[PDB]
Amino acid sequence: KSIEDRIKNFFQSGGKYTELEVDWEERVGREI
Amino acid sequence: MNIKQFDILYIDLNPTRGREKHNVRPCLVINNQMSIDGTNFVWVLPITTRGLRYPTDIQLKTKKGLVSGVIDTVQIRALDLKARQYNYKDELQDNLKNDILKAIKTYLKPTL
Amino acid sequence: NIKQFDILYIDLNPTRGREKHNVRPCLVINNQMSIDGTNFVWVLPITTRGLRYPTDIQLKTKKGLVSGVIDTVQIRALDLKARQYNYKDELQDNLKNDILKAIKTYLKPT
Repeated sequence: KSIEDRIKNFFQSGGKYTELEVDWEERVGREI
Repeated sequence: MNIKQFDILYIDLNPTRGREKHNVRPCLVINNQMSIDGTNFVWVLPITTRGLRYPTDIQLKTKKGLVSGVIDTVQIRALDLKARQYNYKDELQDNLKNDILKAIKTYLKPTL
Repeated sequence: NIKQFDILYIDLNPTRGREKHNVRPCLVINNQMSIDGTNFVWVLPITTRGLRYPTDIQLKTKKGLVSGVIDTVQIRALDLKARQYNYKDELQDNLKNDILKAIKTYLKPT
């Protein structure tokens, strides 16, 4: 099965991604 | 407080911790409805108050004319809408929507 | 010297906190023109949590030097002129298309 089908089927069934933001909050240099 | 692809939001971009700074900045949402609803994250490009400088800059045009500036297509970011103050403000004009996505694909397209 | 699908250790908090304490593996996903023209990488996190979602991809690398789970839902653009980084490994060829197809699945209008 294709990964795009698997992702789409996951979300259409009601599957939820529930992670918090990963540990890259800070901005330096030209990041905005 | 519900969000769709190509909405312009003001979003708190500052770190969630050890911060006093809490101003919001305008951002264009570029991920699709399926992933917004499935994850509570938005993928955004920031809107910045300059003129066109860089070849990656796209001039912002909106449906209600409330936000102006340049879309910086380089600085993509996934943000958790449950973790940050955000506010719907405007929407991208329909005629720019394919240009945004084409610009994004340009940066992901692989090479031999 | 950095190319698409390289895995870099990047200092994700260079100015705050303990020295070289948040140095994490990241999968570069933007292409050569983008990296060289902007000096930003687009990265996905390589995490130590287990596989939980169909959006997750188990990392496989050419030298076996980095292990973990690629979370394709979170993406960020990092300025490598301002952050210390080190090339460590690179994605196996057979996973590259899956990575790009997952990303496209978040961008195509619903």
